[PDB]
Amino acid sequence: VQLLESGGGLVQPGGSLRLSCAASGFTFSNYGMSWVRQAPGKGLEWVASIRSGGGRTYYSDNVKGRFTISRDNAKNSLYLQMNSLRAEDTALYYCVRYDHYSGSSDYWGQGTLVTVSSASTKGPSVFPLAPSSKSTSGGTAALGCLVKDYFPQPVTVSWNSGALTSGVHTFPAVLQSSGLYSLSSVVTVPSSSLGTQTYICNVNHKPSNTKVDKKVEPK
Amino acid sequence: YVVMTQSPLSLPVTPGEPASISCKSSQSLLDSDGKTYLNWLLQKPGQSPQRLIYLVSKLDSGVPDRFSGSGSGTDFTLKISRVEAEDVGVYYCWQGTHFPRTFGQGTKVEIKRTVAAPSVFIFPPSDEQLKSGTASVVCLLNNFYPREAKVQWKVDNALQSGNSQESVTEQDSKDSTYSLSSTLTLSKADYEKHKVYACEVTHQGLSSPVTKSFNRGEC
Amino acid sequence: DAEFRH
Repeated sequence: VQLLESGGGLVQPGGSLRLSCAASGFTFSNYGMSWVRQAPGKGLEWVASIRSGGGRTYYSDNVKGRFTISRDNAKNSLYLQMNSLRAEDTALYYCVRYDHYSGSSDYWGQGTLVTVSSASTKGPSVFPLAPSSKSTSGGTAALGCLVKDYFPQPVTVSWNSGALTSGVHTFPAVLQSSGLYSLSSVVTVPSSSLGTQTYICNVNHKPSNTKVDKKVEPK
Repeated sequence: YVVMTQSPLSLPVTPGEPASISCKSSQSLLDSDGKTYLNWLLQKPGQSPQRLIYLVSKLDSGVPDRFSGSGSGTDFTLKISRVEAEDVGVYYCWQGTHFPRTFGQGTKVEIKRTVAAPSVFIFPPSDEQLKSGTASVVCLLNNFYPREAKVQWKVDNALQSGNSQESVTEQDSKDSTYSLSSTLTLSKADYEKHKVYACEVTHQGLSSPVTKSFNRGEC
Repeated sequence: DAEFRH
């Protein structure tokens, strides 16, 4: 069972956005579905639901008349048309399946982030974080990259295109007084494998159509 | 309308030992059909929610039986018989008896593992960022416990304040540690007016604060 | 979830 949401991004207050969720691994038309949202660092709030039968729908008090949930069974897809967006609608929106056999929502997607703001889109600068000269006692150095000055969230980072996961820490973004985010991603590496191993950091900032691959190097 | 109240909101627990989370509803969750629609999910760090329990006490697929749920009417409990590292995250109860769906506030489980000192790294500004009007100095603290850590920047032996930001990872699902990045951001024409850049780290795992610093052409 | 039964 897989639920994959898309369509999130930055929208002006009063603007509109359409979210999609592509389902697979089950007979989509047999299931009720809902959207549930999570404001950054906060809890879970139900948004809207649609039955398997008759296009019957239900909305939370906060979105009545502004959001419309729908489904296209032919395309195994759930939608949320969001109109007259407000700042308080900023959140990660999840597609969620209702399991009639257990009487409970079961599977959640990965979520798509909606940011409602008057601030402008900006893509990040990506910088290598360069191993220190010399310097290290135990034969392990640290490397990373600084992803600086972007808006809105989110940014993703991976290493050697997914090959390199062990030792990787990607920090939560911090919001600067400028209103722009900055984050770092780092990785611990044996001072040994310098000069032989290749470290490429792969940074996506989809809201700005930014997609950078960056190899890192000492001095 | 049906308010779900969880207690405690934060739950530190030593691995191997039991934990218990309370979930109380403002009215009975016994449905007219005889069933009680009380559910539990877990949101692990960096992941989407996953269901643990439905119908009060019924375990979902693949969930280990160290988890159990009990209760009736308005008073419910999730128990973990022996907590493990992988159990870290935020636990939510939600009810499916009354429209609209309502969730509890979430309980964050922290694992109380052994003290672990941070490996500390300082990182000089890249050349690239260092030809674009600004300089970012990065202090990394890797894989430490507990979360409490003091990081202080000193510029030619002068305590800074107001001009840095730090970010901390959530507790690791495998080794139960934290990592922390501190970023000191300076002008080209300020980072060029000093030579001594120091980040001082205080943490319980160290006998005495550790300092890592560099001078500036040599970096 | 109640909406799917009610």
